[PDB]
Amino acid sequence: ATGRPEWIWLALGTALMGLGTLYFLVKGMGVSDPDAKKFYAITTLVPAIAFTMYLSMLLGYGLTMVPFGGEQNPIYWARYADWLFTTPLLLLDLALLVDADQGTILALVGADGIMIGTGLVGALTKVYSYRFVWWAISTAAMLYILYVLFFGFTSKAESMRPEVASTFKVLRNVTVVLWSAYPVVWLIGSEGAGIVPLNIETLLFMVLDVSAKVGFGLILLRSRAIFGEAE
Ligand SMILES: CCCCCCCC/C=C/CCCCCCCC(=O)OC[C@H](O)CO
Ligand SMILES: CCCCCCCC/C=C\CCCCCCCC(=O)OC[C@H](O)CO
Ligand SMILES: CCCCCCCC/C=C\CCCCCCCC(=O)OC[C@H](O)CO
Ligand SMILES: CCCCCCCC/C=C\CCCCCCCC(=O)OC[C@H](O)CO
Ligand SMILES: CCCCCCCC/C=C\CCCCCCCC(=O)OC[C@H](O)CO
Ligand SMILES: *C/C=C(C)/C=C/C=C(C)/C=C/C1=C(C)CCCC1(C)C
Repeated sequence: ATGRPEWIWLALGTALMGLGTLYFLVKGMGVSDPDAKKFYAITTLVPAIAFTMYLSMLLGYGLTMVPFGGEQNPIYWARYADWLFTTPLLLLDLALLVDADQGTILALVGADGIMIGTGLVGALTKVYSYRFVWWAISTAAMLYILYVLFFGFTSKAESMRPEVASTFKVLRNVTVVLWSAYPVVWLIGSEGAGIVPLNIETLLFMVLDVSAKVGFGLILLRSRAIFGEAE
């Protein structure tokens, strides 16, 4: 375990996702409003899944070796198992906040599945040049998601309760900045061109993951937007 220099960031990531899960679980105890219950359930599940997949990486289960470029390269495949389930949940929190129509939700979740699934194929591909073909397809799926969040969701939020509009705008901006960083880290890190070493890459994804999951949830669950309007 300690024989891998990145273990300290995996240990810190496990601890922070675990503590985040417990805080949201205790906070949501006794919430009775049905609309608020939905946001607490979605938002508490996100760090609980990431906790399990950080632990699997720390203990060494979620790592495999992929030959390319005449080397055996360590690839943490557990990240994609986490993101397959947690990235659609985070998009569902945003879509429920703006009362998105069912067709737009399906479009978003399906494009997200394509983004993560092609990321995994690129991560496990043994022909070096083809890894970047899958990266480009996955990045095109991400750009579709960001387009909808700006030119679909913003338009509808603006016609809703003012607290819904202001909380959506903030969460939208957090999401666009943080999600856009992931394809860059992958391209310069050990899965791509190999310029940044694996221990620094693991630090960068841990800062991004905690911010995009526990930071995002702290903003959302402190807002009055998740409660129905009631006397
Ligand atoms: C909100 C409060 C928390 C704030 C925390 C945010 C920091 C995020 C981490 C960033 C990158 C820093 C990576 C550390 C730099 C190591 C690079 C290096 O030193 O490599 C040298 C090499 O030996 C010769 O080139
Ligand atoms: C050190 C601590 C480690 C971290 C803990 C280990 C995580 C794995 C265990 C359990 C799943 C617990 C339940 C996860 C689902 C929570 C959903 C929820 O909060 O629902 C609220 C809603 O209001 C209800 O109707
Ligand atoms: C609303 C939807 C909520 C969805 C909640 C789902 C949470 C699932 C969490 C965790 C375990 C993931 C386990 C992944 C198992 C992969 C095992 C495997 O195939 O390993 C192959 C081989 O043995 C070695 O490489
Ligand atoms: C493996 C990747 C896929 C599984 C990962 C799990 C992610 C979340 C699940 C589903 C999105 C499907 C559409 C769900 C949108 C329904 C929300 C809605 O429109 O409202 C309906 C409600 O009945 C009004 O009262
Ligand atoms: C809209 C927000 C999301 C946008 C996300 C898409 C961004 C794509 C950016 C850049 C490609 C730059 C490629 C630079 C890679 C060259 C690396 C190389 O081979 O150089 C060797 C190294 O520099 C010797 O030390
Ligand atoms: C909880 C973790 C989050 C919000 C992770 C988000 C991950 C992405 C937006 C990843 C995107 C990628 C690409 C667009 C292309 C290359 C590979 C990926 C999967 C890193």
